[PDB]
Amino acid sequence: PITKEEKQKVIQEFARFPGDTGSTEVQVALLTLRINRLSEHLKVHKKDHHSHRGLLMMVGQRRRLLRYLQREDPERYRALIEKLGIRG
Amino acid sequence: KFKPYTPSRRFMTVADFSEITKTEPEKSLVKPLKKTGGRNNQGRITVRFRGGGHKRLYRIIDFKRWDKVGIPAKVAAIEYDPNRSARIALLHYVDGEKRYIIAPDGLQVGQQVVAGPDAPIQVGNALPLRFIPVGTVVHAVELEPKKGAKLARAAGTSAQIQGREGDYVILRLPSGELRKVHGECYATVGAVGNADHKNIVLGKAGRSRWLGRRPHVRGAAMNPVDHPHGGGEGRAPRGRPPASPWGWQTKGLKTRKRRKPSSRFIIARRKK
Amino acid sequence: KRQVASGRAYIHASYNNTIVTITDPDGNPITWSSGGVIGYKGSRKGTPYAAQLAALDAAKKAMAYGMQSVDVIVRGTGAGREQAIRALQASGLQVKSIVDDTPVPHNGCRPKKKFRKAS
Amino acid sequence: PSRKAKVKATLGEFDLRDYRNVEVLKRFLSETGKILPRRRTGLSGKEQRILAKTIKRARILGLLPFTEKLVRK
Amino acid sequence: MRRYEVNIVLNPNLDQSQLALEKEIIQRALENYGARVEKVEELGLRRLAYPIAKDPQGYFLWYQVEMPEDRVNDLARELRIRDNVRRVMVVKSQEPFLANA
RNA sequence: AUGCGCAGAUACCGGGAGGAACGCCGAUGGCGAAGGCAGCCACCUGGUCCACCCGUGACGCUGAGGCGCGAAAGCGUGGGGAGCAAACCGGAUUAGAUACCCGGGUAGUCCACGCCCUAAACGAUGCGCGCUAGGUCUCUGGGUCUCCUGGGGGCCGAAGCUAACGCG
Repeated sequence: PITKEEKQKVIQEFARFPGDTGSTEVQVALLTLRINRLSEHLKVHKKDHHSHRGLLMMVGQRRRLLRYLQREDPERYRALIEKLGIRG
Repeated sequence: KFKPYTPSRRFMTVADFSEITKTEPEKSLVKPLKKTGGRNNQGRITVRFRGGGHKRLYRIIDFKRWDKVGIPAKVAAIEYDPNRSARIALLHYVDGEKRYIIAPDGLQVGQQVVAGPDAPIQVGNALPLRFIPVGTVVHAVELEPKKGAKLARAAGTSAQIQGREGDYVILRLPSGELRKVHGECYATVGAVGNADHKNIVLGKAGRSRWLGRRPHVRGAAMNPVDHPHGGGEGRAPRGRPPASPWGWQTKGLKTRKRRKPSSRFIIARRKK
Repeated sequence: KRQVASGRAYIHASYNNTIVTITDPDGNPITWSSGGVIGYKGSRKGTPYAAQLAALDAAKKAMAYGMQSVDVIVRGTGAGREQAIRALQASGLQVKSIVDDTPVPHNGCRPKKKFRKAS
Repeated sequence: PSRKAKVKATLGEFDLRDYRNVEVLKRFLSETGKILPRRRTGLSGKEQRILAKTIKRARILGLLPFTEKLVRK
Repeated sequence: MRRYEVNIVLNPNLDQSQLALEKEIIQRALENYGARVEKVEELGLRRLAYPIAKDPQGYFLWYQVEMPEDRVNDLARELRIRDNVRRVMVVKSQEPFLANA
């Protein structure tokens, strides 16, 4: 489940600069990761509509933030796109 | 090696409502098996309607375990035969030889199970009643020891263990009744393998039924020259009679039949 | 007769008929009485009155066997379970200890309209 | 609230984090092994809650009647 | 792997070599799953406040330990297995809360 | 009445089976977009409250449309029915009684996967923010915790709002 450690490690791989204790980068890393192992679970289950739901809202959130990502700058952004994989 | 029930062809003209089933072992049976004559005609006089055939394999299956009462066996795997209401497992006995046996609740290829003098009450092994953990399930079960697996609850998921008394344990049998068998006798552990089958749907009758092998039945079939009942007209007769000089369909058959009182009670009925 | 000085006295009661019975020390019984045992019918049999009476009987018989000492078993409640139990201590014939059961449910089977009106 | 018995002061420093507390636990049993209430443990929401939970754990595996033939009545 | 306390009660009418074979089964099983003790305890045989196992007493074993989280369920089943396991109970390893201080 | 019992019941004792439910605790109490959600245990999970002020850098509020979500009833196949139980059958009724009562018993009620979205769907009151006495109680996070503070629930409650309640 939620492995804090490795977590921070990637918050790291991403946060271009070691001083990103909360940045678009991370909103990204995080919502992503979560979204994914979470969802995978969703699959082998089929009925937890409540949490499915939340997950929903969440994914929204993340994507939208990215929205802004583009808004100001999608450049570095597309790089992100890249690094990650999502939206292809 | 289980099997799909539901697959149904679709609108391939009136071939409508045709239910498929597919055991996955799909292998063609093995070494131990002859074939049956073309009975329907028999003792050379001829008898009982329907009857027709359609292709030809024909079985030999194990009905008796006390004959190795122990050599673990591992599911050779699944498969079946042009007979039986609920597939089989060709099983492998650790000693080399194998045997076509039941096919209780969805067990598992390679699974080890066996039976005899104390078998683990795990659906799959079999045991002398007595090892009956009262409240459990089996089938195949046989009263009068040695008289082989007597009461082969076909796809008959039905041997419900219901208490004991004397040298006989009580059982709830398909039918909706409770008989008794002296404990030393035996039961295949667990339950059957098929039922949905029982629900299977088949297309253009002629086609299906016949394929089944069976042709027909046609009552008070006009010209009641015989056909017990009336005919030579529309109207359904009255008397209240059936084919070959019959008693309708609401009368006994049993008797002293020392058989009867001897065990079982519940008397013959259900109520779904 | 079996005779065993002490046993149990079961007092169980409805609210239009009640019942009592003599049981050995372990659990079987020998004799009893009740609402309609008391030359009674319909209601009435549900009177602390009858209660008293059948109690009575349970008693005379009670002595009638090698017993009289007893623990009281409580089952449900009777419309006059008291006049009943009091008739009990009354004939004495021994008025020992008392057990509490009237074995509660725990929620597992909706009743009949009667106590369904009890949402 | 009614006061002539009470129990919050029967035992001091008690770890609710248990089950094998035959004794202390017992200290809320009353007769038909009920669960002697706020009405007696005078133990905050936090309390009736967790304390309860273990009460539970306790009947659970066992060793405590979670009700019982009452002798007296 | 996390740690939970293994509280489990096993038949009373036991004995010697039996205590042996099934408790050890306990063992190697545990390990096979991912168990490995931290607190090897138990308080011996004891009675209860309600005749379970058709008995008024039995044997109770408690060992708290490390294991592969989820496996819990699994071994658990593996345990109840052995008939006699009158009660198979595992709990997440916490322990703090001083009430009345 | 009734229906069930001397072919012994109704009560008491012991044992068997199974379905459902889940007492006290447990609350005028809690979590949830809503619906609604509870014996404990464990697996995986989501909303969400407080404090350091550490990160980013306004990316945010709204939501026609759609998209997923959910009472109970009922349908679909495959399980299952201990009890309860429209329907049905009785018995009691009045003048009538198809219903209010007592005696019965199906479907359904329950599980899986699929399907209906249904509404006094309620606080009959859309959501998002910020401005205007206090008093009281209760649960919950932080503290110099006679209390204070963030959050959360009922209650009293100036101004004020309304045709009037009553909101507050």
